[PDB]
Amino acid sequence: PKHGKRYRALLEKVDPNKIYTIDEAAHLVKELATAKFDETVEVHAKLGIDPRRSDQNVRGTVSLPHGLGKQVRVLAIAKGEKIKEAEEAGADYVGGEEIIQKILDGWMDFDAVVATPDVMGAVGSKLGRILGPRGLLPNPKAGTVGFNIGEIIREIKAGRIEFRNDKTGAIHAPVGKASFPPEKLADNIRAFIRALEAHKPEGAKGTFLRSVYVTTTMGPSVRINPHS
RNA sequence: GGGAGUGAAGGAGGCUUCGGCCGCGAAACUUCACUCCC
Ligand SMILES: [K+]
Repeated sequence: PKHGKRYRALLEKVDPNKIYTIDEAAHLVKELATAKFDETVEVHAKLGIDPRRSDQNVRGTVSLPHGLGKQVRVLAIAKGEKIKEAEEAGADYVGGEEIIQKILDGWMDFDAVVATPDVMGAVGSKLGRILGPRGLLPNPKAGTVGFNIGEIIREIKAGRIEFRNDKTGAIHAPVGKASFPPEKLADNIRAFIRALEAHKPEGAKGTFLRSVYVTTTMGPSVRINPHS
């Protein structure tokens, strides 16, 4: 694909035949994140599973040791004293079904959204099609839906991430910012990798982490050894 | 070796001959995968 000079340059910096260590990679990050903003670091792993087999779906969440160095605007749809509990946990905008029409008018000033199970009827059906493209819709297996809404909200704002393999058997997640210190990123990179392994399916066949990579928003990639 | 599509992820910037072009919509761009084609 037609690349820019900025990127053609980044290519000369990494060796595609070399399997870098989690730490070597963590040091390249700075030298690759040359876009005109604080690029995000990410890890991509091709998983030894059968995406078609519902029970071999790698899906979960995990807390990162050094956050995502990113501010997360969480919205909280709720019912009862739960509202008070959400406001307490630290959500940016708390509310009830009313939020539903507010969003149907064009309000998308949030990054995340959580909700108590008892509002999901209205939230599910109504906000379903408008929130669906951005992957904003609250879900139980996503960790976005729970009565312990303050704990869920507390967690997100602390740099907790989600991860679900895609239909091709690959899984991806952000693990920090290019501004992070080399080793902080590394702690974060091992964290996510360990999260994946603790979610290896029972009937999963063969080598689980077939490959694992490190990259930034606009830079190239470097294959790493998951156990470094 | 190159041209593309599809999925997921990251993403508010990306490219430029400096004329502007593209993107902040799912959409630019980039990554890992699933295919098509030359
Ligand atoms: K990328």
